[PDB]
Amino acid sequence: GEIQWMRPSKEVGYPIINAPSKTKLEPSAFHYVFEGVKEPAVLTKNDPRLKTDFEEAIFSKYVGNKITEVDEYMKEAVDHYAGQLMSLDINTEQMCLEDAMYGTDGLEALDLSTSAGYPYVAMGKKKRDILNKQTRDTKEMQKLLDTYGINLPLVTYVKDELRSKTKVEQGKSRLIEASSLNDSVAMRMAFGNLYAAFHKNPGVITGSAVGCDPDLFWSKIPVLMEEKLFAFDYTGYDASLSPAWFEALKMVLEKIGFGDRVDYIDYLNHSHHLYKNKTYCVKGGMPSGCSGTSIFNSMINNLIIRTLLLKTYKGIDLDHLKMIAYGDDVIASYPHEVDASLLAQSGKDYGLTMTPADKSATFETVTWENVTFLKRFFRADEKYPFLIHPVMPMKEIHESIRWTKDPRNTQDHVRSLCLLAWHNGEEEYNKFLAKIRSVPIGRALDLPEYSTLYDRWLDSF
Ligand SMILES: Nc1nc2c(ncn2[C@@H]2O[C@H](COP(=O)(O)OP(=O)(O)OP(=O)(O)O)[C@@H](O)[C@H]2O)c(=O)[nH]1
Repeated sequence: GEIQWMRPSKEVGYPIINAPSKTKLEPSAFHYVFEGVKEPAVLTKNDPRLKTDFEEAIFSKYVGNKITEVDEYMKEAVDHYAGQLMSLDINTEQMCLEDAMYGTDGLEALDLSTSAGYPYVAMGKKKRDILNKQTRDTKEMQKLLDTYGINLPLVTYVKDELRSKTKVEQGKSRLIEASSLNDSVAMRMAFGNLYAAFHKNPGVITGSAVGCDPDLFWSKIPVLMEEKLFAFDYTGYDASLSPAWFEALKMVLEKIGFGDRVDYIDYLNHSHHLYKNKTYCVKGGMPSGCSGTSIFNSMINNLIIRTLLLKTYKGIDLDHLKMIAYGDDVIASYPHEVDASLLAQSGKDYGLTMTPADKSATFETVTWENVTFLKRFFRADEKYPFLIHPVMPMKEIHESIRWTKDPRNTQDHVRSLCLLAWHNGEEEYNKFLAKIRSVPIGRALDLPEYSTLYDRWLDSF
């Protein structure tokens, strides 16, 4: 990805976008009961913690577009992946405005908490207005579409969340490139059924894990994988994507019946952005907050791994590449070992920066013992080994519980963490409950006991 030009939004007729300058994150009732070194991310240029320019930092993720055309390898990658997706009989039809708005099987209703985007964020109009669950009315939306059309600018916000001390000092704050409600609705009508097919089929056929339920999916993963596992992390995956990767994605879409709307992909690739008082244009880069960002990122990842394998190992049998991606995160396997380090070298030629899995210093062998997917490890249940526990490290849970945004969501926030925590074992879980109950707020929460979670889990398969 690369910014082509950035200039004052007033110069081109665009209103300044107001974005809070104060984090909504504050120490929680458990701030001193657990250990943690993370803090809220910088939201403005004036933050005293900054040790470098904020603007240069937030936009440095756009490292450039390393490649131009779609080469032979990418093309074969496209053919093979499109091939697998073909076996799903994905309904190529357009999704009706109603289902796209309020949901249907395989697709959840639009989230009312996320920004409505332009021009609404300038008008003031919000989502709770335009639509409402009960009536499942399209009228207002259906009207607003004709009123403002599509291909509307993306409102860029700094993501209010926790970041390491380094990310704070280097101004490495993540951005939320918000999609207009209109576009979000259009794209969901355009690809609605595709999204549903993926959500309903997480695995090695879609090579996607989007919409999955870790408590149940983790037991299926090991079986779907080939003998030898391999993985690696990406640095700035989204922002690093070059236009050619979007064209490759369009080729896949065309081959499975969505050629009549690949135009949408062009806006993800060549996009118009609004941030604060400035406006900018980006060539390449997957925007973080559009409808389908995850799924399209996962699809592109399926193309990238295939490509690197074809360019590094002529003769490789893709039919035996078993991989599952979630955006840039991925768990892959092959019957034979492969040099991740070498693959990373090839990745650099495609504009991708790949490094050892889980911040390792060097590329080492990936095992069922050290492999993670979505930050969770895989651990067979001590009593019934065929059931696999997705294990989120307690450190992550500790970092999170130490802060709050809304005291009203303390119950849900803590309950949610408990659903992640218990997989670490009964002992660890009770120590976690004990610390939570060591202060008034915790003692008042309705928290599930271990036995209850475990038995429920056992019965869920
Ligand atoms: N900008 C942005 N990225 C998001 C969001 N949600 C998930 N991501 C993903 O998070 C990535 C950014 O991660 P960072 O922590 O900044 O760093 P990194 O890319 O993992 O690279 P490292 O510095 O090596 O850890 C993007 O490339 C996306 O894949 C979001 O709301 N905004």
